Amino acid sequence: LDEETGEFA
Amino acid sequence: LIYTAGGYFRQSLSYLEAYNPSDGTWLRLADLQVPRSGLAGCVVGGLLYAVGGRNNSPDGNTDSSALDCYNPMTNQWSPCAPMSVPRNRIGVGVIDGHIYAVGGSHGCIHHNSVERYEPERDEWHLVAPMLTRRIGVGVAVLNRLLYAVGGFDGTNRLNSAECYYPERNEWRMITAMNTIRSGAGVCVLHNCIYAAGGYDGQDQLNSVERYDVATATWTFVAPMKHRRSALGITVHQGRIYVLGGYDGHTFLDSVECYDPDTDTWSEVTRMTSGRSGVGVAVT
Repeated sequence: LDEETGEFA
Repeated sequence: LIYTAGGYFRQSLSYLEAYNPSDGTWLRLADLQVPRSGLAGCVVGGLLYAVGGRNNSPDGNTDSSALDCYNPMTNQWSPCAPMSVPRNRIGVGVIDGHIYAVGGSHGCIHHNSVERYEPERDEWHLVAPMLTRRIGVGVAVLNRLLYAVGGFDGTNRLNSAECYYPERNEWRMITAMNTIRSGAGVCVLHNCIYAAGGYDGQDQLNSVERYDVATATWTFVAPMKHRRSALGITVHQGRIYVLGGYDGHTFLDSVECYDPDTDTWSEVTRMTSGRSGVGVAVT
């Protein structure tokens, strides 16, 4: 996860 | 109504939903034709625009250069001309009926470029770049000037802000915020630029600060109840509304509302489902 948006990187 | 388009929960989403602060109702409307998260939303000439983002799905992760327009009278999306480059985690502001697309990323590339869209010509044209590469950048317009606030340059998250002068087509740094913020909600309320929440490299934030142009000073106001980054933000009837986001563990459906006269945040509704990275605007 992207720590800012939650999206799978 | 407050329209929210796109977002992310497990994958990029197509949702278009409109909230009525009057009666508390959530309207479901026409799906985006392509899912997208990390986009921005605006309104020009009564038509709602979805700008940039990306489609993060089980079969790909495509950054979007797309511009798409929803007409509230037709309940239909229509494609417009695309930007010059894909911009995930874009910021946008509206000056003089023109759409400014700011920063964002394409793969590893973190843009400092900016471009301007002319709806009556359905064309984009590049304008002067920012002084800083910025994704997750917050953008607001005040006194016909465009502010780019916070964000992430690829290595560092930013408390810096800079100002764009359309008549001179040039960017000037201003006083930095007290707090480093990437993925904050940045709007203009009355005559201050507000920056709410965001992520400082270690924690999601609930603090909120506002910029006073005449004194060139940032001041904290009351904090939100729930820390959040990658939130949507808009102004409705002299109130600030923030929608969803991510707090490091959960995708928020919480919608908080700031009353400037009492300097107080209240929970006003929940989104139908938690999500981050929406685009939001009012019409």
